[PDB]
Amino acid sequence: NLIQFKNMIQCAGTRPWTAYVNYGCYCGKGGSGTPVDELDRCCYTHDNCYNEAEKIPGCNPNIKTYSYTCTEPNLTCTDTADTCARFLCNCDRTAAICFASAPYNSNNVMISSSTNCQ
Ligand SMILES: [Ca+2]
Repeated sequence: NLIQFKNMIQCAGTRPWTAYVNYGCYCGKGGSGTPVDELDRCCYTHDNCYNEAEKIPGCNPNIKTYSYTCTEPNLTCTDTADTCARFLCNCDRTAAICFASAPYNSNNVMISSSTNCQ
């Protein structure tokens, strides 16, 4: 669930989802080339993760609503029976934590056309 993902972001970190709407080569719609930094790699993994999520029967990363708890700055995925929800919550929680731990080089903000994003 895209809504849950952005709420899962401010739980683990300080930067809201808007800080990431367009950063590096992979944060934001689609993605190409090689990640530029640690954060961009966070996004790179998240995408490959959603791509994986689609290989799960009746599993759509945008709409699927999972279960999780936030004891700031702690995230916990409670699902264990529902694979999609489990796997999907996993993708988001990983990304959210990754984002908060990674640095934010405002320089790599909006370089989608630079030679770096092959
Ligand atoms: Ca992306």
